[PDB]
Order: sequence, then structure tokens, then C-alpha cells
Amino acid sequence: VYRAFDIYNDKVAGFAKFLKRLTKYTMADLVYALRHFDEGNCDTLKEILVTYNCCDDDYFNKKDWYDFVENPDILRVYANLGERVRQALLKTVQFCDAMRNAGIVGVLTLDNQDLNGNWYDFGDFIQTTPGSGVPVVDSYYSLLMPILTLTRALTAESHVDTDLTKPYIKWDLLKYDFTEERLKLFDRYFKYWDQTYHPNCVNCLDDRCILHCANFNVLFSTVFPPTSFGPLVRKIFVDGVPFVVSTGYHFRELGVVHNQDVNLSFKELLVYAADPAMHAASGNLLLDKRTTCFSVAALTNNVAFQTVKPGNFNKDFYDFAVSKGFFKEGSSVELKHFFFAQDGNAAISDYDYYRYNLPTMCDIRQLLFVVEVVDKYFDCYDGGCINANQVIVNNLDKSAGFPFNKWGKARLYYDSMSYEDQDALFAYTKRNVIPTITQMNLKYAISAKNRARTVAGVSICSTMTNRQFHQKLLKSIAATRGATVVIGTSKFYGGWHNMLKTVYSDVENPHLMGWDYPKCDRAMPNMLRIMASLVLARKHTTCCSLSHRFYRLANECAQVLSEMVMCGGSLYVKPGGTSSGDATTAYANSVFNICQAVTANVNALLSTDGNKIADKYVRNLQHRLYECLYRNRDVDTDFVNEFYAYLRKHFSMMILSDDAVVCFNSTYASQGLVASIKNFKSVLYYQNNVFMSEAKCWTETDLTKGPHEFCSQHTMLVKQGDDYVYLPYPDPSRILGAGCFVDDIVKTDGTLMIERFVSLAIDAYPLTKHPNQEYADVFHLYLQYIRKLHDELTDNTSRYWEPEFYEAMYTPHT
Amino acid sequence: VYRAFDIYNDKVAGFAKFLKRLTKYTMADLVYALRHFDEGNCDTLKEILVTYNCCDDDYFNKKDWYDFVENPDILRVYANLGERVRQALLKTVQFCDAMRNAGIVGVLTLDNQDLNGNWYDFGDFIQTTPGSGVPVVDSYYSLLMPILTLTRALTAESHVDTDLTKPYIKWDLLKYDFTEERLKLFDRYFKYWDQTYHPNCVNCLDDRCILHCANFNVLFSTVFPPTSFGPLVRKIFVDGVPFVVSTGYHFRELGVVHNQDVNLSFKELLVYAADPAMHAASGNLLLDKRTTCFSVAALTNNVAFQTVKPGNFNKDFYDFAVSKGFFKEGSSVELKHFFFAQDGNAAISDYDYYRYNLPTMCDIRQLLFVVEVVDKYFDCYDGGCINANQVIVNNLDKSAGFPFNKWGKARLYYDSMSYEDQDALFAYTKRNVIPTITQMNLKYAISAKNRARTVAGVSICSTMTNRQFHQKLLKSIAATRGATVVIGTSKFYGGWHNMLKTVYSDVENPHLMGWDYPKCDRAMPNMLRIMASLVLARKHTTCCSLSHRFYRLANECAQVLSEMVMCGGSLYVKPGGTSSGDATTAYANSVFNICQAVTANVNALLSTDGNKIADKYVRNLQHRLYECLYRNRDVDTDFVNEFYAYLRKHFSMMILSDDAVVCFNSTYASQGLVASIKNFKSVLYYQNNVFMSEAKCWTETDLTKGPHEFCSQHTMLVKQGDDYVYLPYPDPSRILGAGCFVDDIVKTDGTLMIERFVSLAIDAYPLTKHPNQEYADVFHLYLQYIRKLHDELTDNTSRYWEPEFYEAMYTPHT
Amino acid sequence: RDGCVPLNIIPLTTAAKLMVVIPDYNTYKNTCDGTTFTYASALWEIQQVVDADSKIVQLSEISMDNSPNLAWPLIVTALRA
Amino acid sequence: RDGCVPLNIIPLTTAAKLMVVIPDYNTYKNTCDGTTFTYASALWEIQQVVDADSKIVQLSEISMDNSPNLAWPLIVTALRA
Amino acid sequence: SKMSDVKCTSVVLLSVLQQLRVESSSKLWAQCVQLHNDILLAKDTTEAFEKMVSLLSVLLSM
Amino acid sequence: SKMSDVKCTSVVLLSVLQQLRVESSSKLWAQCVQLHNDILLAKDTTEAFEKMVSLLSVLLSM
RNA sequence: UGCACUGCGUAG
RNA sequence: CUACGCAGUG
RNA sequence: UGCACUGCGUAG
RNA sequence: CUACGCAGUG
Ligand SMILES: [Zn+2]
Ligand SMILES: [Zn+2]
Ligand SMILES: [Zn+2]
Ligand SMILES: [Zn+2]
Repeated sequence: VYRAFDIYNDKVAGFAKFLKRLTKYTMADLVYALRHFDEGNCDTLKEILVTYNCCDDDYFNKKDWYDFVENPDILRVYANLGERVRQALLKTVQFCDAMRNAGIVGVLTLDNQDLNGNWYDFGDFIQTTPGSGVPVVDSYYSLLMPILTLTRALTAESHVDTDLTKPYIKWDLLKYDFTEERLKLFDRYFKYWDQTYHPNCVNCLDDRCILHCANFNVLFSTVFPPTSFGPLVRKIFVDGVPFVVSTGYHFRELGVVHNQDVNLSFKELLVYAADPAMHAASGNLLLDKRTTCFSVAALTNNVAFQTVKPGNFNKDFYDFAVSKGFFKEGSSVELKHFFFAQDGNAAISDYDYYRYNLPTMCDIRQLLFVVEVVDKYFDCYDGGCINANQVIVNNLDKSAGFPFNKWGKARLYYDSMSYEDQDALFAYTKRNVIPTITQMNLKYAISAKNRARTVAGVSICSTMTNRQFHQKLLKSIAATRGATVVIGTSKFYGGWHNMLKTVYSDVENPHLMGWDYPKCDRAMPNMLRIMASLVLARKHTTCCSLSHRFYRLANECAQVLSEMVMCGGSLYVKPGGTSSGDATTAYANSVFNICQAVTANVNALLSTDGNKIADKYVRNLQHRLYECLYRNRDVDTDFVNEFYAYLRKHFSMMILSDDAVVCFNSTYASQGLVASIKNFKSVLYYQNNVFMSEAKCWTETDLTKGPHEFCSQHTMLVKQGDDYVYLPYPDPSRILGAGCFVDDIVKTDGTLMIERFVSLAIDAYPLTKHPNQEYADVFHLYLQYIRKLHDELTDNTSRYWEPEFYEAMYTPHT
Repeated sequence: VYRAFDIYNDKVAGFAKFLKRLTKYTMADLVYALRHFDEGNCDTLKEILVTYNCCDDDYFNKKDWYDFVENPDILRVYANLGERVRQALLKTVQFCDAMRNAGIVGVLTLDNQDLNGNWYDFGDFIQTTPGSGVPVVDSYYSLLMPILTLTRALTAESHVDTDLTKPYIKWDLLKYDFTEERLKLFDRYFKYWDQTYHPNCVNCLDDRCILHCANFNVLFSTVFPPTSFGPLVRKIFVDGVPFVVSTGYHFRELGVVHNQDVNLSFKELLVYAADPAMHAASGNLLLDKRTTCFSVAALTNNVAFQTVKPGNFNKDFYDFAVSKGFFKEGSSVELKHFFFAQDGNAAISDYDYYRYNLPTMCDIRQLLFVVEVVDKYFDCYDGGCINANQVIVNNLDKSAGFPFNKWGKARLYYDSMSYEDQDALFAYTKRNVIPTITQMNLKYAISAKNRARTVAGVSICSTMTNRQFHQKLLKSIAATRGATVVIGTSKFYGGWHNMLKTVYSDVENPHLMGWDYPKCDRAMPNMLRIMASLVLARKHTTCCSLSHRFYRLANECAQVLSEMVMCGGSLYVKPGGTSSGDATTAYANSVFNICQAVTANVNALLSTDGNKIADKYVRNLQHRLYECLYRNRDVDTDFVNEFYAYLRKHFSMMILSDDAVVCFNSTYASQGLVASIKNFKSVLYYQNNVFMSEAKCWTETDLTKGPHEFCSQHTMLVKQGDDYVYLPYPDPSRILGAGCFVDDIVKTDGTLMIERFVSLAIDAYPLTKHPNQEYADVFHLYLQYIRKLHDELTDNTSRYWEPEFYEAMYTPHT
Repeated sequence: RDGCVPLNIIPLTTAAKLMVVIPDYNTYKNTCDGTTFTYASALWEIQQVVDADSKIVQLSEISMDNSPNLAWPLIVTALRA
Repeated sequence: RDGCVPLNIIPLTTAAKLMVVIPDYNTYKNTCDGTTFTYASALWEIQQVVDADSKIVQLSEISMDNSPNLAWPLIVTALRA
Repeated sequence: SKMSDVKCTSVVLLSVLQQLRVESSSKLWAQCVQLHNDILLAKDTTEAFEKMVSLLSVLLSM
Repeated sequence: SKMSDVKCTSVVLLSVLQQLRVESSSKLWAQCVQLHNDILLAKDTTEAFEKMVSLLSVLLSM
């Protein structure tokens, strides 16, 4: 029968299942089960859980037991195993010591350690000078890293004498530096990890070192009390008056960071106001049982509850549609989009979803190789730092955030700060960390689901600094055509056809897939967000130094990753994830999507047997992938180039910030050479801590039909000017709901309706070529309603109700 | 095959079907078809109608074509034959003349005259002295009388020279006396009717003479213009000022009547005010196309529309019932009784139903015999005239009618008039006719049908005079137990059982029937109402003279039969029927019901073959019935007694004012010796001018079950004190609707609800013994609701919610 | 000759004002379509036309096109010519 | 020693007034059932209890029987003892 | 049951409409009365709901 | 169709309720919002009518 | 905002 | 028995 | 009452 | 090209 083995030799290499006192199952089996998870085949995981009293068989009778969102209690079950894992780690260290004492040089593999922690392998061990033994633990520890956080192995470290039974350790409330504790934990657990570990990322040599140190800090921080982390503040004298001002920050990932320009003007006033130190100091203590998140303070005497008003209904358009034969009984086209009202507890409830963000430790070698590969997808673009006068702001009448929203909009602050002041603030952010407060606001929009949606309005200072830092690269990405990232590419004037042709480019046996990210903005691991930030900042090689880039990363983390959240007059500490109001929201998520795809491909290739592979080139590629993953430190540029070319040839991706359309080779995916939907599910399981349902994922066998859905648009192949082209059309229900229901009564009727219905007709024209007659009739209904509105209002306006104007919008002339 | 024959001889007698150039059908066939009407067997009638171009065969494809209410157009079809009938009459007279010239003595039968009017019989004719021939036409004319009005034979008399083609006769608008025209019509049509005919009933020898003259006047009046009939008024000088006052009346039945105390005090003031002469003279001309009824004038500058408000809903009782398990899905007990709101045109629309009253001429010999038989049902009672101080008025706070309602209630006028004044008014009514105005008022009550209901409030003077005239007899009837009329007999304390036992008394093979009168109050022929009035007034042999009784009848006719109707500020002329606000409404209708039953029995007995009857006694009874019907003038008291005894033995009736429960012999009804449902249907067809549906009629085979329905109550046989008794229970829906819905919000809640629910529980207790469990649970729900109301309000009151109080109400102790 | 006259004919030959109730427009055209009409062998000229709500409906408004917008029945008041 | 303290702990050890949000009565009995309770190693005595509508809910009204009649969540404000 | 409470709701809606002086307008009162009477006599639940919705819309209009 | 117009009626009823300052009371607003959201997401016509009747009764109460 | 019958409840 | 109020029946 | 992309309409 | 407003997408 099949057991998981991590093998390396000339003939074959990889971590996969093979046909080949001691316990029935080994640690490699557990790692494989938790890293290659398929609900259809969970026999090994179920037997391991049952045998060691993690849970009972009845637990598996319940459906969706594996899902974290549907069944969070699973997190408890896995935790029941964590202690065992911890023990194994300790034993591993002992084993290593013995080898060092015995002058033994060898490689330790997960498949040679039983679940009781005992090591039963004495092969590949070569005698050397006593005291000179140097074991290799890269593969073992790297593969075991993801399991440690999922099972919460180090929980015992939070108890006195590292015993779960005995009480918790009562750390000093004022203590914030745990550097010695981090060194002690690393020495006890990862003693033989030869790579240097820096608890404080301020002393990291490069971006890869920062990722390594942050990965270790993620695991080490779970032990320390939550109150210790956060902004560090001091009481100082300014102008003969006392002020409490932030002078540092404690990051769960980056350790302790101290501002370089601490001392005891408009720039200073904004720095103080944006700082949550004063607000928290002047705020009353708060205990909110409505959420599991940390509560800091309350700035208001009374709590505030916000409600979502119901949508307005347009009787003229609904009556017109009814008279023309729509909304009948049994009709295919129906109203499924509405404005869903919410109670006063909705907003906070939405914040509660941040509970799905969990401390996740990534396979550091895998993450390093994946980031190196991902950097290739962003090589064409150019980036750097720009001055204040080179910054473009689309809208100056937007909210400036808290507390800046009280006094005015973003225009007020942009006008108040001169270019020199903005440059001074940016330079200050290159030397110091400025914590900020982000407000949570309910968004009023159409939806087909009753769930409320929240957006994070960040402070003005963070937006300004991130703009000056990133706008060059962001504009470079948006102006590029034919790349994997398709931000800035219009679907009109044949853009959809161009993108689809680009995706299909040179695939031997093409099929299409598309997947979804459950709770993407909330459940995203902090490590992946830091990796995306580093990828975006890697364009600053010349214009910024190592210290400047690190301080910019720290500012982003303190303003995006674990900032202070303002909700209904109360302050909370965001566990993690990504804010939707960031200057780099779309692009960071695109980087995350590319990283997940590359990780899935890497897992698929290594999980293959290798011996069965009948292609010499693919076997050599797998062997070199394992070499560059678990055996070689320095980045191999040649192999990175080769793997990027391989992925581009057999894995063509179109990514827009959450949505991915992938063209992949039939035979390679069937043989496991290329990632499939199951690989993405496993990756999202052991990395993103979320279960991906096959219902939300789609696979298209035939290219002529096109992608099932992309950006809420479906695709049709239609005949235009003797040439067949791909044309996007929306769901008729969405357009009809937009027409019938409106945000406010101001836009209920009048001239302003003409523009709205013209835009809706522009969007809905492609439905005319759909085989269904009602879909086509939707566009004619919209045109006739535009005619009727013009008549009620009463030559150029003719073009609005003549279909040639909408014909022109989808032709490749422009 | 079977043809209708009117036969008389020693062996057999009667008008029935027998197995026995010239036309296929004779006049006897038409008379039989129109007097014995069965929708199942209408072949002869259909063939007669089609052959003579009255209608086409397609007319019979339509269902309910025969029904007058559903298909009034049938009245037109029959009219197409009337002219033909008229011709026959003329020819008949000619034939008679010939016989008188030929010295021929014989009896003319309907079966010897073809539908072309030719007489082809020369048998039974015995030569005598020339010029001395005296034909017998009693049977012929008497049997043909009902057909004359239904077919409107005399319509040609309304045209110049008695020709339909030529224009109508333009009579002088001021002309009101048509005595000469009546004599001329009688001489031309009924020349050989030996009985004296008085166009003016003032000169009628007795009640039978009045009935005969009124029957002829009904036919003769259709020719004369409608405007001629009505009150006769004169302009006179009183106190040196001019007044228009009524001094006579023209009755379609009684001819011209002139007041005996015409001259040119409180009594005089009321006589003037009640008189419609002043109101009509001071009223503007009115033309109302909303109805086919005659429009007199409008007393108001603007027309008035009255609406019916919706019923109030009792949320406490409905919620209580719902909580206790009632009004569930699929439950047998459901809410089917409500207050139905009506628009402003409802009231007048209800008045439009008076269109169903038609001029009906009755078989005078049959009506005379039937009234003689009916008088036997009222022999036990005693009646007469009483003084003012002997009059009992239940409620003095009721409406006094128009115009008396303006100034006060009935109490005001009763107090104003002393006993001497009331006696003077009554004596005046014995010598003069006082026309009055009756108001139509919508009644607010529960119903299971959406139709609005109207009541006729008569003037105070008419009520007072009719009370003094009739109250003695009316109270005598209400105080009699064990009689056919069961007015005044309580259903409680075993009264229901006593009545049911009385009905079943001495019936050989008993079955039960019950029937309904469609549009009884509206479609009742005027002749039957006059007959009922005469029957009620026959108790005044000693206290009133012939003139006094005739003038009282004329006053009743001018105040009840064809009075002036006030509706929404407009005056109209009532075509006929009965008013519901009369002092004798219930008793007159009971007389009408008894008359209809006796007529049905007479028709059933005579319609039998006679030869097939194997009982000598029944054959002799039929022969003597024919003798006393169409051959003997003077009333045969012995035969009337014998027939009354026969009906009582084989036809036991329980009558309450519309509702009849009849116990009848099985074999006699099967053999045609006793009336069946079909006989009642035929009688209602050719007399009442309405079609009786078998759905509304019920027949019970077994006596133990009891009558299906009587006064809206069903019957159960239940065990009480070792004795089985008959117990009445209502429909649960009616009681539940009464409990849930109330007239006004004043009785919505409070102490007054206790009495209402106690009465409802008293009515609904019998449902406890019903086999259905929900029916019984209704009473317990009512009791529990009474308990809850008492609790909310908060020893003797215990009896209200204890079931012993309701037990006692249905036991024969009291 | 006798001095006695039926009551019903008194308003017919002596009423100066005539009120007609119109349930529908069909009876309207049949009976009193124009401003002047003939009834009871007399000529009546219309003075007012109100609706069921006691509002002054004008002659022009009465038509087949606008009949559904009228609160029937219509009360038309005219004077003897 | 260093003079640097975490921000989050400043309100914990220095806030004179404490506000607690109670979603349901179960958390009410668990956390601050009585007029005086213990939180953050400090004793807090209740001063006011308002509802979601900003109405002054009394201590007696808070109970299992009357819990359905309260506009949850309940905001309880107390002062440091 | 839904049919019975729908009938009760229709009755109370007609009562409040009458109290709103709706009867001043002849045609509106006629429509409301017809709808209410049909609701009471209705034997199909869907038609009763449709008529109740229509009458409630009549009330909401003013 | 009855389902679509029932949804529209529910939307407008919730709008008028919100304009009636119903949101001042927390529990009444919660009930109205839940009923409206269920009506919009409802797939059975009878349940939609029942919830619409309930919400209309809420409005009629005041 | 009608004519009768019946049965209840409160005062005498 | 009388006065008042209520409920049912035609 | 957030960060980006795209497309329209009105003035220059 | 710029200013304002609108619509769609994540
Ligand atoms: Zn480092
Ligand atoms: Zn830079
Ligand atoms: Zn006579
Ligand atoms: Zn007398």
C-alpha cells in the first residue's frame, strides 16, 4: 500500500506517496495529509485523529467538519495533536545532538520519525570525527512548519514550566521586549537551523532574511501576551506641556522597532493626530463581548449602532418592464439583486469575520522559491519613489479618515500641505513608524446575498505616503497590455478578445479553470501580505536603502496589517489580513493570487511519483526543483527562468486582483505535472486556512465557449465583420436590478437617469447575441425606456436610443 | 302516446295526460306544459315554441333558459305566443255564439281546441230550443287564465284598433277611470262567463267576489297606461289657503275607490303629512334610468347615495380562537360569515329586484277552493278589532317613517295621539283610503352572501291602523301550540322536540321535505297577497261590515301592495309584492306558504290518471275535487272538511313565515296522490313566476335524522335522561362569525361582551353532542373566552362559564 | 271634468325642474346627448351636470374617451323650455 | 525601566470609567451579574445600564423573565473602585 | 391559517380606509368594496393575497 | 408576476417604515429588516405573502 | 336604521 | 309584571 | 460614506 | 487635456 515518503537521489526526488516498536503512521504521513487535503480521501487523517484521541468517529459523521468557516471547532481537534508534535520537535533536537556527539553526518526526513517522536533510521549515516556531526534538517523542518501553527504546538509555552496543566505565565503588563524569549525558543526548538535568525527584523540583511525572520516570529509571537504587541508610547514634554506620543512599535512579525527621530508644525500636528496614542490614552476602557477581537478603548460615552437603509424602488421602470412582458411567471430572467437592509449590529458583526485570520507559518523554503518565481511576473514593470508634485489623486473629495474626517476632506489636507511638507513627511516615514487608525464603513451597493459589506477608510497620512512610495509601479502595471496582470485593460473595443487570445497563447492541450478565494480579504495570512509588500517594494533598489525599505515595510504593516480599527466609537486591534482601502489593494491581491498559483504548481510537481513520469525533461525539472527548494540556499537564476518559462508555456494566467482564469495543458494536469483544482484546494487549506468548494470553481473543457465567468461577466463567441470574437455579457438580473433599484431618491427621475440607463445599455448590449430571446430583449427594453424618458423630458440624443452607438463600443476600431 | 286531456265523467275526472286539417298539438297541451313544468321533460313545450316561431332550437342550448330570474328574456319568448292565444279566445267566443244560435248545450274543454283556435268537437252536444244554448266554459277559461298573463295575450289592446303594427293608443294623461274599457274587454273576451264582474271592487258582494273581480282586473289593467293608476288627488281650499289632498285611489286590482268623507287637528295633520300628494306636488320631475321601475319625483336637489360600512373585527376573540387550535388549515369549521360592504348604488340596485314582480292572473276557481281550504288552518284562532288602549307596542323608539322620521320616533306620535284620536283615525281608515310613503333602508347584518338586504319602513299611521285591525288575531296565532303555524313557539325547553313530534303525527309511510321560495318577498303575486289579507280579515265578521272590511283592504293595498317608495330622495311606484315592515309580514307569508302547499296538493291529485288509482276512496275524492273546483259554485263545507282532514293525515306541515317542513306519505306521493317537490316547482312556476331549484330543496328519507334544516338550524337525535329527543344546533360558522365580527366598535369590548357571548354559547351548546369534535369544541372555546373576559374585567357569574346553565336551557322542565 | 287627476302626472306636467340619473354613457347618448332634449312631450334645456361626488362636470368632459374618468352615475338638472 | 509601555495597557490600568457591551443575558450573568464585578484585576462598581435605544435600564429589570423585553445589546458603565 | 387572517386583515384595512374618508370618492370606494368582498368570498389563497396587496397599495398611495 | 411585485411592495414598505423613524427602536427595526430580507431572498410565494402581511401589520399598528 | 317571535342580563 | 340593553330566528 | 481600473454625459 | 456628475468591475 501507499505511504508518504520524502525521497532524494539521482533517480528521483520529491515528497510523495510510494509503494514500500514502531507506530503504524509516521510524521511524513501526517504532514502529507495536512498539506495534500482532499475531502474524498481523508482515511489517513481520520485514522490518525481517532487513534490519538483527537476526536471520535462520530465527529466525521457531521458534514463540513473539515471546513474552518463552517466548523471552527475543527481548530480545537487539530490542537489536540499539537502537543504531540511539540514533543517530536524536542526529540528531534535530542537526536541531532546525539549525531553531533557521534560524528554522524546525514539527512533527517519526516518519513523516518514516528508520531511518537522516535527516530528509527540509521541509513545514509557516515562516521566522521566525533563532535563534528552536522545533520541536514532543511526538508524536515521546512515541510513541518505549516503543521506547527495549525496544531498550535507551542501552546504549552504559555504555561509555567511549559506544562499545560499548570497555570498560565503572568508576564509583566508593561513588558514589551521578548527578544531573549525568542532566542530561547529558537535554541530549544530550532537549534540546528544553521541560518541566522533575527528576532527584530531591523537587523535583517535582505528581503529574504526579513521573510525568514518574520516566519519564525509568527510562530514565536503566539506565546507572548497579546497586550504586549502594538504601538509603543512615551510621555514627553513639548512646549512645557505633557504629551503621550508613539516612539516605537511591536510587530508580531517584525519584532520591536524604535523610531530614529524621537525627540522630547503641520507635519508634526498630523503625525500626532493620526497617532492612536492620544486617542487611546483619552479613551475609556472597553470590554466588547460581541466579538472575540481585542478591545482597546471607547472614545464615546455611548456606543453607536449604524443601520443600512433599504433601497429605493423605481416604479416607472418596473411598470414599463412589466408592460413590455418582463417579470412574468416562469421567465428565465428574474430579479435576484436588491439592496439588503441591515440592523444596528451588522457592522461590528462584519468585523467579527476577522476571527478567520489565524497565525500561519509558511514553508520558508517554498515561500522563498515562490517569491523568486513571482518576481518574474513583475519584471517588465518599472517602479520607484516619486515626489509630491508627481502624485496623481483621482478624487480629492473623499474621506480623510479618523480623526481627519472631522475637520474636512482629503482636499483640505492636500491643499494645506505644500509639496515640501509632503516630501518631509515621506522622508520621516522612511525613518520612523507612524501608526494610524482605520475606520470601518458599511458600503451601500447592490448584492445577491444578504451579507453586509464593509470598507476600511485609512488615514490621510498613510494614503499620501503609500502613494508617493508605490504610484509609479502601480501606474506602470495599469498601463501594460499582454501581461499576466490585466489591471487597466478595458474590456471594450475588443479588449476582452485580446485578453482571451493572450491567455490561450501556445497551450498544447488547453483547458480553462477558474477558482475563488473564500474570505480572501479576511483570512489572508500575514506572511503572504508581507511577501506581496516586499515584491512591490523590490522595485526600490536604487532610490531606497535597506533601512528605508524596512521602515516603509514597518509603516505599511502598522497601517495595513495590524493597524488600529475604529468601529462605532470603539477601538480594536486588527488580528491581520488586508484592508480594502489601501493604495495597493488590487495589486497586492494580484501578487497573492500569483503566489498561490505558483505554490499550487510547485506542490503538484513535487507530489508526483517521478518514476512514473516518462518525460526526461520533466523528471530533471522536478529533481532540480527539489534541489533549489530543500538543498540550495542561493537563488538559482537559471532554474528560476526555466521554471517561469515552463509555467508560462503550460500554465497561462489572467489575474485581476481576486479573479483568475487559467489555461492549462490537458495531459500535464492529468499526469500531475501541472496544478489542478485539487492542488489549489490543498494549498488554500494548509496556507490560507480556508476550504475551497468545487461549486465556486469552474472548469471549461472547450475553448470556443470561453471562460465560464470573469469579473462577473460571461463570454460568448459572436460573428462581427466576418471575424469571430469573444464578447463579454453580464447577468441580466444584475442589470435589471440596477435599473429598477437606486441608491437615493435624488437619482429616482430626471435628466440624470439618461446617463445611468445609457451606461446600463452599454453594459447589457452583448446580451443581444445570446441565444436566449429574453436576454436580447433586455437591451431593447432599456433602449425603449431611454426613448420614453427622453420623450417625457421633452438630434444627437438619437444616438442614445439607436443601437449603432452601442455597436461601436464593442468593435476593435478603438 | 300521451296527450293532455281534461276529462269529466262518472268513471274518472281530472286534467291529466292520457293515451288516446288539425294541428299536432292542442291548447290543452300548452296549458299542461305551462302549468306542469319539469326541466327534465320539456319536449312538448320546446316543440310548440319552435313550431310557431316563438324561438329557435339554439335558445334551448343555453342553460337556465326557462328560469325567469337568470334568463328574463324567456318572458319575451312566451310573449311571442300571446297573440296566438288571444286569437283563440276570440274564436272561442264566436264558437259559443254559434252554439247559442244553434240551441246547443255542452261543455267546452281545452283539449278540443287546436293552437290555431279552431274548435273540432261536436260530441256531448244536445239540441235544444234555438237561441237557448248555454255552453259551460268554467274549466276552459279557469285553466287558461294563468297562461294569459304569462304570454301577455292582451298586449294588442294597447294599440290603436287592437293591431300590434299600428301605434300605441294615446290616452288622456288626466284620465283615470277605465270602467267602460273594462266592461268592453270583458264582453269581448269573457262574454259567456256567467258570474257577474265588478270592475270596481267597492261593489263586490263578498270576499270571493272581491277575489274574482280583482283577478279579472289584474288582466285588464295591463292594457291601461301606468300613470293612470295611483292616488287620486284634488285641489281644495282649507282655512282660506289652497292644498292638494288625496281623495281617491286607482288600484290595478280594486279599480277606482273614492273617499267617503271628502271635505273642502292632529289627525288631519298626520293624514295630510302621510299623504304623498303634497310631497309629489312639491317635488321636481325625476327620470331614473338605473331601474325599470316608474319614477315619480325628486324631493331633493341632489341625489343621495348610501353605503354600507365594513364590519368591525374583534382581535381578542380571533386571537384566542387561533391560540386554542381553531381556524387551522383544512379544518371543517371555517369563517364563512362576514359583513359585506356595499357601494352607493347598492340600495337602488336592491329596489331593482322588484322587476321580478309581474302581473299574474290566477286560476280563480282553484284560488277560491284553495282559500276555502286554507281558512281551515286558521279556524282555531280568534281575531277582531281592538281599541287603542288594548294595543301593545314592543318598541316605541323605532322609526316613524317618512316624513314622520324628521320630527321624532314612534314614541313621539304615540304620546301625541290620545286613545280617542287613535280610535278616530282607525274609524276614518274604515271609511277612506290613506296612501302612505314607505322608506327603503339598508340593513346591517351578518350574511354568507354579498347581496345587500333592504327593509321597508312604513309610515306611523299605517302601522297604528294595521295594529288596531290585526293585533288580536296576530297574538292569538302566536299563543297557540300544536298548530301548523309555529310562530311564537320557542325552540328551547324541548319546544323543538314537541314541534317535530307534532309534525310526524300519524303518517303511514313518512318522509320529510323542505323547499325554498326564490325572491319570495319580491316575486309574490299581488293576488296571493290580497288573498292572504282577506284570510286574515275574515275574522272580522261581527265587528266590521262589508264596506269597512273592503276599505281596510284598500288601505292595506295602498300602503303595502302598491304604495309609494322613498329611496335616496326619490319617489317610485312599487309594482307589487310584500313589504317587510308590515304589521302582518310573517303571518301573511305563512298564509301564502299554506296556500302554495294546498295548490300543489290539488294540482298533484288532479294531474293523476285516476283510472290507475286502485283506491276507491281516493278516486271518489279526486272526482269530488273536480266537481267542487270546475262544476260547483257554492262552497261545499263537507268536502272542504274532508279534504282538510285528508291533507292533515297525509300532509303534515310546519310553517314559519317562509320555511316549511312537511311530513308526507311515501306511497301516496309516489303514486301522485300527494304533492312532491316537482308539484311545488310547477306551482311556483305558473303562479309565483319563479323557478325553484332542487339544490335549495331537501328530502329526508329517515325520520330519526330529522329535518335537514329549519330556521337555519339542523337537528340531532340525542340522549337526555333516558329519553331520546330532537335538539337543534346552528352552523358553527355563523356563531363563530357573530363572535368575531360585531356591528359597531361600542360593543367591541367591555361588560356588554359577556351578554353577547352568553347568548352565543346558549345557541351553540347543542354542538357538544355532534359527532364532529370541532363542533363540540366551539362551545368550550366560547365558555373559555367568557372565563377570560370575566378575568380581564375583574359567585353567580360562575354559572355563565359552567355548562349546567346551558344544559338547563334545552331540558323540558320549563 | 271631475276635477280629479292622478298624482303621478302632476310632476310630469307641472315640474319646472327635471333631474335625470344617467348610469352609463350609452344611456347618456340615448336620452339627453345634447344641451337640449325632449322628454314627457316637453323640451328641456340643461342647466347643470354633476357626478356622484357632487362635482360640476362640464358638457365637454362627457365623452366616450373621458367616460372612464367620470364618477357615474351622472345627475343632470335641466329647466323646462 | 526603559520608559516605554504598550499603548493597549494604558486604558487598562488608567481608565477611571469602564464600558461593557453585553450581547445577551448569558454573558451578562457570566461577566457582570452583580452591582460590583472584577475585570482586568480591578473591581468595578456599576453606575448605569442603558439599552440599544439609549434608555436607562434598571438593574431589577435585567432578568431571565424580562430579558426578551430588553433592547439588547446592553451598555453598562461602571467606575473604578 | 393564512386565508382567515388574510380575510381579517382585509376587513380591518377596509375599516381604516372608510375611517380615512375614502367613501367621499365614489369610484375609489367602489373598487375597495369590490376588492374586500372578493377577498371575503375568495376560495383561493393566492387571489386573496393579490387582492389584499392591491387594497394595501390603495391605502399606501394616500 | 406576484412574486416580483410582492418584493417591490416589501421594499417600498420598508422604505416608508424607515422614513417613519422606526429605526429609533432597535428590536422593531431588526424584525422589519429580517422580514424584508427574507422576503427578498424568499423562493416561495406563500411565505413572501405571509411576511409582507406581517410587515404591513407592523406599519398598520402605528 | 322596518314588522313579529324567542332567550338572556341589570334595576325595581 | 314593568323599564332598559343584548343575542338569535323569518 | 475606502483604494484602483474602465466607459459614458455637460462645460471649456 | 482639464473640471464636474454618473455607471460597471475587484
Ligand atoms: Zn534576518
Ligand atoms: Zn524608493
Ligand atoms: Zn265583485
Ligand atoms: Zn273588525
